[PDB]
Amino acid sequence: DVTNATLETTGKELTETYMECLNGDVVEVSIANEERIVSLLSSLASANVTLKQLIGTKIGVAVGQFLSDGFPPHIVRFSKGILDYWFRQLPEEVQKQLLAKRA
Repeated sequence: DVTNATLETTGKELTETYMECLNGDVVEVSIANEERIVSLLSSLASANVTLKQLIGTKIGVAVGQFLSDGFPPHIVRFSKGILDYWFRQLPEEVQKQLLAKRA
């Protein structure tokens, strides 16, 4: 049972770290940021986030940020896996468009 506060705190730090790896068009992920992204995502991968938390905290959008090609493949997969679990109660057609690797 994850809290709204923890989900919100994790969300901003993920978005802040995303902004640091965006140089405009180039994605540049340092070793330290790479480990921070995996650490933040890992902290959410076991969280049974409810649907009300998904919309309220926007944690799905924060994790969705890292579905972009510029980011490392294993991190893109990790983010897709976490969102796939959180969206597990939606039809496959809906999930496919939520999990689409973006640009």
